[PDB]
Parts: sequence; structure tokens; C-alpha cells
Amino acid sequence: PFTYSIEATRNLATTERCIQDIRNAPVRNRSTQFQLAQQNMLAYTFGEVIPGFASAGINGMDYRDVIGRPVENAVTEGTHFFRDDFRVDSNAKAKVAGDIFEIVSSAVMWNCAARWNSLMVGEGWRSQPRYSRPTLSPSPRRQVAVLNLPRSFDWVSLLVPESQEVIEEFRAGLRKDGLGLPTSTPDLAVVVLPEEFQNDEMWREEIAGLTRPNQILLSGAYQRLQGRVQPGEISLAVAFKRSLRSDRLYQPLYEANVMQLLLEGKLGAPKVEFEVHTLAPEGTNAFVTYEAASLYGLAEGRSAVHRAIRELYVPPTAADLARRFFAFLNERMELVNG
Amino acid sequence: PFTYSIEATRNLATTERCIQDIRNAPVRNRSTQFQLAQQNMLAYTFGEVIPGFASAGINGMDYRDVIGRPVENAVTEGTHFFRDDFRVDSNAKAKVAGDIFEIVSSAVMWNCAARWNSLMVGEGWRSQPRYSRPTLSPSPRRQVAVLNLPRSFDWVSLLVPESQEVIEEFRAGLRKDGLGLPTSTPDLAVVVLPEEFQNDEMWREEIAGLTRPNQILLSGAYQRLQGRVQPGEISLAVAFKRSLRSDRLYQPLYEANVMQLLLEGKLGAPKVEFEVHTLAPEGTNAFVTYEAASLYGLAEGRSAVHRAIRELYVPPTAADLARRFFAFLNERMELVNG
Amino acid sequence: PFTYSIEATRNLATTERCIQDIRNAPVRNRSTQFQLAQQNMLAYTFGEVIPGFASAGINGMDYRDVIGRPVENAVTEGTHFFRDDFRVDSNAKAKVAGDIFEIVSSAVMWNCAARWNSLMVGEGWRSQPRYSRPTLSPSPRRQVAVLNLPRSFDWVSLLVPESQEVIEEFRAGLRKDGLGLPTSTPDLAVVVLPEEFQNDEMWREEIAGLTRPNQILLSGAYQRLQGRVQPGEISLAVAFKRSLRSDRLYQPLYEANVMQLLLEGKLGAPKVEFEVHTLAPEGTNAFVTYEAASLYGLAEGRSAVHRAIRELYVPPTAADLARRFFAFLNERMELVNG
Amino acid sequence: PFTYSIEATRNLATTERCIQDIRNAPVRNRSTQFQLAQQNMLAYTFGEVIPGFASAGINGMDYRDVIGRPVENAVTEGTHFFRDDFRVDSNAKAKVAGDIFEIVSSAVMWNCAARWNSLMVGEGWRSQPRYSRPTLSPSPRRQVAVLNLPRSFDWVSLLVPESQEVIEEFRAGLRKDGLGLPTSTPDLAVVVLPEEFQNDEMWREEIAGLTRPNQILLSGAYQRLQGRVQPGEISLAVAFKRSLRSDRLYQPLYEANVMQLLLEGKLGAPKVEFEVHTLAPEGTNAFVTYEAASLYGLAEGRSAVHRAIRELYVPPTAADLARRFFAFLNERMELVNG
DNA sequence: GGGTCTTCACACCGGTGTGAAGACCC
DNA sequence: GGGTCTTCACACCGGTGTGAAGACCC
DNA sequence: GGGTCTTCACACCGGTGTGAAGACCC
DNA sequence: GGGTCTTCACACCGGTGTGAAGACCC
DNA sequence: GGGTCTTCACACCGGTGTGAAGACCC
Ligand SMILES: [Mg+2]
Ligand SMILES: [Mg+2]
Ligand SMILES: [Mg+2]
Ligand SMILES: [Mg+2]
Repeated sequence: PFTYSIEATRNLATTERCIQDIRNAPVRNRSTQFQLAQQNMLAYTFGEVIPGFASAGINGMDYRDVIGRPVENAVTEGTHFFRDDFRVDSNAKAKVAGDIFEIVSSAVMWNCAARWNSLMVGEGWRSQPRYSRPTLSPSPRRQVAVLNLPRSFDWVSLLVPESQEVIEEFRAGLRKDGLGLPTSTPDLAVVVLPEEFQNDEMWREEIAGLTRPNQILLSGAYQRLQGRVQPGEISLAVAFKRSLRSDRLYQPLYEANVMQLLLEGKLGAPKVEFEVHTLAPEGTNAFVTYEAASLYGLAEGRSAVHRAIRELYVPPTAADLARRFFAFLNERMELVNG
Repeated sequence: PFTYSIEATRNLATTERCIQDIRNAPVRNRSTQFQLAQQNMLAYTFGEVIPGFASAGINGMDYRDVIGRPVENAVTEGTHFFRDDFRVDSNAKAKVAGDIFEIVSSAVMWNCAARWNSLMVGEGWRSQPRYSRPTLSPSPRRQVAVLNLPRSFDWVSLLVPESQEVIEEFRAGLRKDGLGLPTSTPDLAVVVLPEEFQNDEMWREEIAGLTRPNQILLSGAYQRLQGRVQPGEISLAVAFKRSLRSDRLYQPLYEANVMQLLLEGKLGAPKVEFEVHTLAPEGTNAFVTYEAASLYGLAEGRSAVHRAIRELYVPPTAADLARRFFAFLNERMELVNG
Repeated sequence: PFTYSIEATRNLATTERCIQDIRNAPVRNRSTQFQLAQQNMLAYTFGEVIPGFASAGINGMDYRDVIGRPVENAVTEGTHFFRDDFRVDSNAKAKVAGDIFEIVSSAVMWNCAARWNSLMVGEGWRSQPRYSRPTLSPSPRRQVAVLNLPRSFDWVSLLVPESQEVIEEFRAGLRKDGLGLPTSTPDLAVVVLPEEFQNDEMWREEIAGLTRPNQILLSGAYQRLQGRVQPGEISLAVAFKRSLRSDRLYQPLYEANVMQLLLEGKLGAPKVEFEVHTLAPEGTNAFVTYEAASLYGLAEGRSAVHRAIRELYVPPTAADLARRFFAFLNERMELVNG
Repeated sequence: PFTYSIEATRNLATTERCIQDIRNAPVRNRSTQFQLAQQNMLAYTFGEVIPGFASAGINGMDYRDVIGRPVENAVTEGTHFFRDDFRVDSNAKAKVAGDIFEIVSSAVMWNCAARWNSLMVGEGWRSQPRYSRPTLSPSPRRQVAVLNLPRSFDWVSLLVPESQEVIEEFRAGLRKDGLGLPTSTPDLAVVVLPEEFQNDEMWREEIAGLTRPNQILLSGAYQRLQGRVQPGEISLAVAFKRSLRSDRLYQPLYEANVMQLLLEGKLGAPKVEFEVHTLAPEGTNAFVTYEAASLYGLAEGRSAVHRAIRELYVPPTAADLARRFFAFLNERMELVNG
């Protein structure tokens, strides 16, 4: 349920409850009395609804109210069973709500993917929400595969092994001096679908919830493309940060300045689009600070300089995320052999 | 006082109290009931004592107990006047304690500077704490000037204007495309003293406290060297971070990869030492992650590759900070015309 | 509860509260305003959990944090009802915390006993915590009975009355000159189970808490073996001292040098293992000082000399106490008729 | 001064003040804000007066008021300079007051020694306090040397090296098995004066204070008899404990049961008198518990059994300590060749 | 490179909670 | 007049000052 | 029998369902 | 109309949930 | 002895104090 029905939380199980009492089980470093089950809170509120693509009153809501609703949905569960004992620290209400923004917004553009994949293969343009049809020539080798990425991923394992050896040579070349290229992985990698999946139906079946069946699918769809995509076909890379501070905006820059060195450079990609989706850009001069030239090209003169960040987006609603991702596919997929 | 005398807090003024009640004055975005006066808490505990160089029982204390003592010194003030009302948020107890680590540790190596400046000019080797004499030839053109840096500083204003024009050409060259080189400033910049100050006594008078007289001196000594030092004479750059997480260790990397591009490169410095001083490296694989090659040299083949971080230091005491900074000056100042 | 739930202390009774206000009832010698209920604090924190054998995050915690947690659990109760009045003297926070160490650590090896008794009688090797199975031949006349001992106990009343008369003859022989053999009793006496209890189920039912039902069982299980065990079958004697000073380590020596005279000697035991379990051995040269030969054998030449203390143990966790007591039973119970 | 003159504490030096502020000098384990100078507090109150032998109104005072007066003399100093900051922990008010009882009571029987030494050599019987003359034949080889002993002393170094080799053989014999004979030293060892000092005037000059001149004399007079006294001439051994608890009375038993084994036994002393001087025997059954037979003789049958403690004394005044020590010398020195 | 100084073990009692034997009428 | 209740010894560690051996350059 | 006390009108916004005009592609 | 004062970006760590590699006997 | 389970690094934002540039009349 989306609006905290009082009996479905009493019809649920203790395993699938929103908050597990770990007051009789510390974990040796943090004295966490109560924890917020991230995988259960997503299955509770967004379990039978998806923002952007369902129940258009939700799709016009403020996107700072869709994200951050499972956190207040968990507090109203916590003040029901654990009366007067309930405390969740504010540093725990930001980790989960940041990860809610990481998963849910990736699940909205998954629904934009499967509707884009429908129009490419000759199927119609689902019009249950009023979304405008893209004006591109429908070709089956244009469907896109959006992929959520894990915490310790390194993203080189998606490239074809004829191209993966150059990066491994560049990495093991740095290992001779005792060095390396450590990076943080971006929260979202948008790549085009390879040849082996041009008739598979798992890239067109639109998702209708965020239950744990269709939740390990989205965290685990990356493994089916592990070593398939050419380096010139990684279209978009989306870093997800819920709010920005005047120093936390630099950790996506080091995500891009490695991504614009191992692709532009050793594997010869032209330019990979890297962009940041935020909700609270206030308190920072972040739009000016994201006008940063990439440090990769600053050594070989002024041959080709460009931005390290494509755009800094502030989605006002959930449906405005889906409208932007359609116009992104309407322009980037023009430049392939349709 | 260091150990919370009960009457000096009652002999103090309401202006110089450790905590001002701003409960009748909000600031329109944060509902801060009580604030921690950072400039007053440093003047209260460390007002007549300096770690490392005074009262050797303090100098052998755990350095996580020296830093973080003004925060608990303020709580014991807050539970005295404002009984039962007192709440300071944990996100406010980290900003001040991080800034306490930024100022106090810079004030310890200031005392290492003025004793190094004494042995260079022919004065003796003050031995009130048992610190070993450096085995270098005493030359007056070897004394070092340690400088705390502000929040919006850009550090190019320290270079001589014959060398400052190249960086301004490289910056305004990027401004033609609507770009830039934004950076965070390091918390400490260690440079050698220029020719105009080789007889001045403000670089040898050892500081004996952290009162507001000798506090705007340390935050403001950088302006006296604004446009004096050659680019090949910036010896050490110290970034101060009290604890590290698996993503907050990247914001000093972007501080270094710009510092190793505007000095190595456009102004031809050989290699500028950049190092991070932390207290809690646990919960991270940060020593392996700080074995990162600089992204500046990764474009022109493999001409000269090196680390972007020199060392990751964990000071066990306060006197072990002073012992390391003496051996750093014992090695780096060998390579000048003594 | 283990981590101070705010309403179970409000759901508790005034009788079973953690701190009774005796401010309207002095006791004629000590002006104790507030007292720490030792029997209630054990029932509050460890009431539904046992260290070593439950909730393995607890079992890996530092053992100086398990013991000493009911003392800080009582302070957080005391600053709730009795606001600003609350003072417990530090000499009262050591007596209870020392007695907490006396009872809880005896209750951990009781759980090691009942699992050892299960494998001896043919029942399985409970594996809810991952504890290694002992490699001994399972015989029913090998199960062990661990016994907590009171404050004024004299431990001779456990021996069979055919052997108790020799000690009473030696005691009443000394009473003719107006003398005696006064001793302090050890906090723990580990003896093997007699013939009358080889089918009883009270030595195999594992304890699941420290509530006052299963608390007078552990302080009172000694009376069921009052006059049953032969003198050659007292395997281990454990003295419990939370921290050691350079003179408080001698009061277990006089506990051993009487125990190694009334058993080795008048009742002909070979050697009784006597060992001290401590948490803070710092500030002492106690490991060298516990290499003391027993004063019993120093009169008849050098016939048989040995240590008065077997080992000085420092348990790092709670599960490491259970691992040591299993390997102790794996070696000492080899030397009986299995 | 004895009764806290307000200007002699202001005429004193900061070095010889009763309390040094170590608030700017921790000592890495204890957070001692203010310390009680033990060597200065004895020089302040008892600096020009000695109990028992001076100003007979003092000598009739309660002996729990003479001892424990420098502790309250220090508190009245501490609430004068350090207003409202002053806190000395009760665990620090017992260590010093116990050591005050250790030094002052040893200094009273030093005055009984030098008056006993005067009557032995033919000098008169000083009668400034009305003390009864002993009825013994005055012989010069009967004068006694009372010795305060340090903290890490082992008391074997007082015996003649022809007798010291047997104990060293017995100790190194135990070292072959990795053992030893660790002991606590008694606070006072009373031995008879050897042949080399039968005309020296340092054993007859009566002490007239406890200033630091005549304070290192009393802690350091033991070194002049280091290896001089035969084992059959150690008359009295006094252990000093201010109050007794039901387990702290055993640490003098282990002091005696080694002293009644290395002297009775290996060096053939008949019986060495060992006694405990206490002020608060309440709360214990200590008089019955000090009726303990020595564990040395309990192995060779019932050849010769005796007490390990001679007497447990409770001195009501200071002059009653001097009256007991005169009657002790009136009986023990009858049994030498007068 | 024997002096200065930072460390460490030494032995220091005191306010304690609880069980068992005392107190006292009925 | 065996019950209730007021007492008492039991064994409980923890913050300590000072001497002697450590630390370290010169 | 003017004080005490039980009553009453005053004016206080806030969460609402439905029709009609908006929104948007086709 | 240069002073006073109200604002804002700066850089500040800390308590976190989950996946994957560790731990350990059998 | 491959399973179960105890651990750990990963990447997660949010409430902050202070300096410098803004605001505004005079
Ligand atoms: Mg992120
Ligand atoms: Mg920093
Ligand atoms: Mg004990
Ligand atoms: Mg003593």
C-alpha cells in the first residue's frame, strides 16, 4: 500500500516487517537499536505502484514527497509496535532515503526502457499515461538496456574481452610501480542492447511494482550483459545523489574523470554522457562548479576539451523524469544505423 | 583551562561563552537551538596550552582525546546554565570537531616551524620538550612558513605574478568555451619563506596558546605571502580530514589532481608533496585506495607517473606529529642551497 | 532488554526497579542515597540473553563491554526518574560490576556444562552457535557440575563424610591451641557429577536467561551436592577478580595455599587446578607474580613442587570463555574411566 | 603548623605547596586534576611536632584525628587558591592517609628507639613526656634499630651474606622449574643494632619533626643496615593497615607465611613476631580470623605450630603506641646477653 | 653518552549489596 | 513463640603518590 | 444580596466531492 | 552613502544497510 | 568439507560555524 493501511502491516510477516528490532543483537561497532529495512520498505510502499508510469495523481506529486515517503511510512510503523522506544538516527534516515532515490528513480527509467523497446520492435506505443511518441524511425537494433550497478562494481566487466584487455594492460602496467586506478562506480549505466537479446522478452515486459521478485531482477540485470557491449555504445551514465553539499559534488567528478579516460583514450569512445540527478541543489554554487573541463584532455594541449558533467538535473515530478528520458532517447538513438 | 574549571566559565563573559543561545534568533534554514562557538572553544581549552610543545603529559595523550575535548568541554558548560534544555545535534558535533582538528594540528606544526626557524638563523635548539636536533647545515634561507588556508581560497594568489599569468591564461582560455577549473582548497599549505622575511621575528616567536590574539594571526598569516613564493618552492600540502569514509577520501584526490596539474605542467614544479592526516581510517580500504596514480600524466604515455597522495598519516599522539614534521624538514630542506 | 528499552523500565514494578531510593531509610553506617539492585540489574539486561551462547553479535563483543553494561544501564534509569538527584558512588559501581563478573561468567560456563552433559548421555551436539565438538569418547560418567559458591561458604561440606572427618580432625586439632584455618571461598568450584544424578535432567537443561527463577538455581545448585563428591574429583577451582592490583592478587593465593593443603595432604588429592580469570591485568607484574610455588610443599624438602595458580586468563570476548572451557573438558575428562 | 595557619601556606613556596595543580599535565592513565603532595603534607602538619613525644595535649588526642588531619589540612588549602574547582577523589584521600599512617606511626616508634638507645648507653631517661622507665639492665648491646621499608624491597638484603646464600640457593632452586617466592614487603622491620654502630650518635639523636631533612633519613636508614643483622635478631615486623576489610586482612598473612618460612626453616629463626596495627577493625571478624596457624608447619606433622599474627593492635591515642613499644622492648631484650 | 626525563609497578584504603543470624514480641 | 525484622560480616574492585628503571640524545 | 458561578452566542478556520475547464498528443 | 547588517556558499564529519568474502566445523 | 554464519568495505546523505559579499538607508 502507498498510504499506510493499518492492517496490511498487521497482515505482513515479522520477516517482511518494515523495522526489525536488533536491540538484542548488536553488530560490534554501531549501537543500532532499530534498523530500517531498505529492501522491505521499497516493497511496502512501491510494491504495487511505480512512479511516473502509474496512477497519474502520483506522477504529478512533488518528487521530494514520493522519495522519502517510505521513511515516514516506517516511522508510523515504528510508533505502533514499539511505542515510546522508537528512535532511528537521522544519519540512518539519510542512507536509506538516498538509496531509495537510487533504486526508485532507476526503476522509473526502466519503465521508459521497456516502452521504448516496444516501439522499436513494432509493438505499439502504450498510452495509459499520456506520453508523447518519439519521432524516430522504429528499428529493432535501437532498444536500450538500463542497468543498476552494485556497490563494489568496477564496470570494466561489461566490455567485450577484445577491448577489456587494453584496460587490464593499462591497469597491470600501473601495478608495476605499486599504483592503481581506484574508482567509485556510478549508480546507473545506460547501454544499448546487444545482438543476443534482440528478440528476448525480458527487455519489453514492463515492470508493475517493486516487490522482491521484480527487485533482484533490477539488481542483477547487469550480470546478463557482463562482457557484451562495445565501448562506443555506452550512451548515458547517471550518478544519483539526493542532495548536494559543497564537497560531496566532487565524488561524481572523480567517477567521470576516470570514465572519460578509460573510454576516451584507451578504448577510443568519442564522449560518454555523464550527468547527475539531484533534488536539493540549494546551499551550493553547484551549477557553476559543474562547468568543469575534464582533466584528461588538459595534458595534450587543447586538442579536444569538453565538460566532465553533461547536465545537472532537478526533477520536479516523477513524470518529468520519464519525459526527459524519452527526449534523450529521441536524440541519441538517431546516431545509429536504424 | 584544559580540564573545565567551574569558575573560569563563570568568570568569562556572555560574549566569550562557549555556547550562545540562539533560541530567540533562527537563521531561516536550520532550526539550531544552541550553537557551539568554534572560535571560543579553542580559546577556552587550548587558550594557554598547545599540544605537542607544552606539558608533556598532554603530549603523550591519545590524539583522539585532545581533539574532541572542547566538544565535551562545551557539553559540560551546556548542562550548567541550560539545564535539561541542552541539545546539540551530532551533525554539529562533527563540524566543529573536524574544524578543531583543522586548526589545532596546524597550530602544532606552527610550533615546529618557529623552532626550525630558530636553528636556521643561529639561535639555539629549544629543549623544553625533548625533541631531537635535526642534522642539517643551519642556513637562514631554509626557514619554512606554514599557512592555514581559508574556505573560499584558490591558492593561485600565493605565486609570483610572473608565474600567476600562465595559470590565468589557462583559466581564461577555458572560459572561452564556458568552462573552468574549480577546486577545493587544501587545509594547509607549507611553503618556504621568501627573501623579504629572512630577518623578521614573527616567524620565530613561538606561539603559547590559541587565544583570539594568536588565532587571527594563524588565520591571516597567508595574506603576508600573497604573491611571493616561486612555484618550485611549495614543499608540502596537507589536507585535514578527521575520519575517512569510502567516498569522502576522493575529495582530497580532486584537490591533488588539480594541484599536480597547475604546478606539474603549466608552472613546471617537479612533484608537490600532498598528504592526508587522519585519525580514524577504519571501515575503509583507504591505504590501498590512496595508491592512486595521478590522472595528469595518464595522457602523454608513461613519461612520468607517480602517486597523487604521498602518505596517509595516523598520528597516535600529539608529540608524534611534531616528530614527523621535524624529519620531513630534515630531508626536504637538504635539497636547497644551504 | 539488552539495550535499555524506554518502556519496559516503565512497564516494570517498583519492586523490580533497577534502583531503589533508600533516601528515607539509612542503614546506620553508610549514607547510601541510592543503591544499585544487583539481583535486578542482572535480570534486566541478561534476563532473556546469555553471553557466549546467544545472539552471536553479542558473543563477539568486547567482554569489558558486556560486563559493566548493567551499571550503565542503571545510570540511564537513574537519570530518568530521579532527575538531577542521581549519584552512585564509584565504590558502589565496582562492587556490583565485580559481582556481575562473578555471576555472569559463571552462567556462561553453566551453558558449556549442559551442552557437555548432552554429548555425554548420547544426545547431540547443539550447534546453534558454531562450537567445535570435543574429540572424547562419550561416557555418561563424565558430565560435570559447575557450582557458584556463596560468601561465607567453607567448601568442606561438599566432600563425602568419610573424608570430611579428617579435615574436621585437623581443624579441631588446631582448636586445642586456640588456632584455626580461616579461608576465603573461591567464587567457582567445578566438580564432576556424582552417581545419584546420572539421569537427572537439571544438569542438561540449558539455561536461557538470568531471571530470578533461573538465578536462585545457580546460587543454590551447590546445596544439592553438599557431601557427595570424592576429594580426588574436584577438577577446577576458578577465582573471579575483575581487575588486579599489586596486592589484591594475593587474596587468591591464600585461597589456593589452603586448598592445596587440605586436598594435597590430608585428603590426598594429586593436584587441584586453581586459576584466576581477570579482565584488566595492566598496572601489575602479575603474570610473573603468579609463577609462585605453593608454600605447602616447601617444608618436606623438594619432593613435589608446583604452581599455586594454574593460569591467569584474560578473556577477550564472551565466546572465547566458552571455547577455553570446552578444551579444558576435552583434556581433564580423558583421565577418568570413560 | 599543626592547625592551618593562614599565612605560612602563603609564606610557603609553589614547589612545597600542599597541592600541585596538574590540570595542564595528565599522566596518560589517570585523569587526576589535583594531587595531594604526600611528602609535603607530612612536612606541613607534622613538620615541627611529633605525636606521642611532643605537646602532650596532642598525645592524648584520638589517633584517628592525628592521622587524617593532613588530608583535611590539604582540603582547606585547596579551597583557598583553587576556589570552586577543587576535587580530590576519595580513592586519592585513602592512599595518602594510609601512607600517612605508614610514615607517622613509624616515626613515633623511632622516638621510642632513640630514648631506648639513650638508657642503654648510660645516658638518662628523658622525662619531658611522663614515660615510665623500663626495668631492664642497661647494656649497650641492646639498642634497637627501627627501619621503614620501601615499596619494592625484598628484605633478604638485610641479612649477613653468609646467611643470604641459603635463601638465594632456595630461590634459584625454585627458578629451575620456572617458579619463585614473590612477597609483599612489610611496612616496618624492627631489628637490633649491629656491632658497627654501638657508638654512633645517629641512633640516639631524637627526631624533632618530619621535615624533608629528617624524612629521607627515616626512608633510607634501612640502607645502612643492608647486610648486617643475623637472622635470629629480627625482633618485630609491623604491617601497617589503616582499616581492615574481610579480604584485605589476608595480604599481611602472605607477608608472614613467607617470613615464617625463610626465617623459621632455611635460616633457623625460632619465631619472628609479626603484628598488624589497625585503626578501624569494625565490619570484620578479624580478631578471630587472625587466630590462624602458620601454613609452614602444617606439613611436618604437629612438631611446632603457632600463630602467624602475634597481635592485632588498635591504638587509641598516640601516646599509647609509645607505651606499648616500651613494654615490648622491656620483654624481648631480656633474652639477650645484657 | 652519563645525564634528564617519561614512563611503570608498587601497596594504598574506602563505600559498598546480599545472605544468614541476630533482634524481638505474640 | 515461630515468625518478621534489624542487624552484621562477607568479598567487591578502583583511583591513587612515589621510587626506580626506563626512555632518549649529546 | 452583590458576589460567585453556570451558562451562551461570538467568530474561529480546515478537510472536503463534483462539475467544468484545463492539460496534452493523435 | 560608507557603514551596519542580513544573507549565502564553503568544507565539516558521522551513523548508517546490504552484498560478498570472510570465518569455522562437519 | 561445502555449507552456514560472522564479519567488513561500500557509498549513503544531512545539520552544521564562519568569512565575505550581499542587503539597505543615511
Ligand atoms: Mg551517490
Ligand atoms: Mg577536509
Ligand atoms: Mg574475588
Ligand atoms: Mg599495608
